[PDB]
Amino acid sequence: DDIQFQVVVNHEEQYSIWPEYKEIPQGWRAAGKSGLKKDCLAYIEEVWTDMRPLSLRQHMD
Repeated sequence: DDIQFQVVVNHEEQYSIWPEYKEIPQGWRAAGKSGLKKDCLAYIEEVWTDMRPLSLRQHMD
């Protein structure tokens, strides 16, 4: 850690980390957490508990 990351989320409500210094790629947006890698990873673990893509949840539920 020395690099600030942002947690990013796509339209399927899947999460990744992305360096703050880079432009967020098309199809992704800020998910509401910036920080060191470990803190971003902790956040994703906290919030991503149903790992089915959103469209799969919609089809199954």
